[PDB]
Amino acid sequence: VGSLNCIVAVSQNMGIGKNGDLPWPPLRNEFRYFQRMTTTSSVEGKQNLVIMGKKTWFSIPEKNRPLKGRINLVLSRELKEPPQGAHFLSRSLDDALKLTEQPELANKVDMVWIVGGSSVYKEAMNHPGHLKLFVTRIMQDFESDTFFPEIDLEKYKLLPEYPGVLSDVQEEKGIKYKFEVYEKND
Ligand SMILES: NC(=O)C1=CN([C@@H]2O[C@H](COP(=O)(O)OP(=O)(O)OC[C@H]3O[C@@H](n4cnc5c(N)ncnc54)[C@H](OP(=O)(O)O)[C@@H]3O)[C@@H](O)[C@H]2O)C=CC1
Ligand SMILES: CCc1nc(N)nc(N)c1C#CCc1cc(OC)cc(-c2ccncc2)c1
Repeated sequence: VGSLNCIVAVSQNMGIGKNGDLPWPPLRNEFRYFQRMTTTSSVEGKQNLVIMGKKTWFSIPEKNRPLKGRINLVLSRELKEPPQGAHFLSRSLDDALKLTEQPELANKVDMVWIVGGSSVYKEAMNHPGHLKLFVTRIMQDFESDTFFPEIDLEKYKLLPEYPGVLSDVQEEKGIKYKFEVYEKND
């Protein structure tokens, strides 16, 4: 088990979701960025683990579940078994991380990526240890019903650059955004 990372795309009004969908129209390269960041393992024979909440899970198009090339884990207290397509389910982020140490996952998992939503993000951000936040700042306001918790700038440092990540402004569909990487080690 390697790094603990969160990854999120967030609007200017701190929005991340709207009606079980993204607040903004599809941004192809933001998507490609998400896919390549979450899928790419730094170790041969190992896959990355994606941890998501139930709503995030069901917001993903059925034909794209589970997230290809990655081990999918769903967080929920109501579900009695992993949803169709998933094989792992945990009552909390802490339980999931503890699960990553058991033999069934211990030697198969490289990086751990939290991919939403709000309360998963919260729990992760407040979790102790080396944590990295990959935050796409979408430089525009969008109507949202789900929100990204504010980053404690007394715990986190904003990195000026991160390896493999471009720090310049991106633009698709008339929408400008930027890749940021925050870090804490406690
Ligand atoms: N822009 C972005 O980077 C992303 C956007 N989104 C968007 O956000 C919306 C979904 O996010 P959101 O509304 O926050 O929903 P979530 O994905 O967080 O799902 C909420 C449910 O997940 C379970 N859950 C969540 N957090 C925890 C936790 N910490 N411990 C245990 N269980 C937990 C609970 O289920 P239960 O009731 O069973 O206990 C809860 O009811 C979608 O519209 C999606 O498109 C999502 C991720 C990323
Ligand atoms: C690309 C956004 C995104 N960007 C970033 N920087 N971090 C994130 N955590 C997410 C996210 C998310 C959650 C999410 C929502 C979603 O709504 C239809 C679709 C997918 C998805 C669809 C098809 N293949 C894979 C994933 C994923």
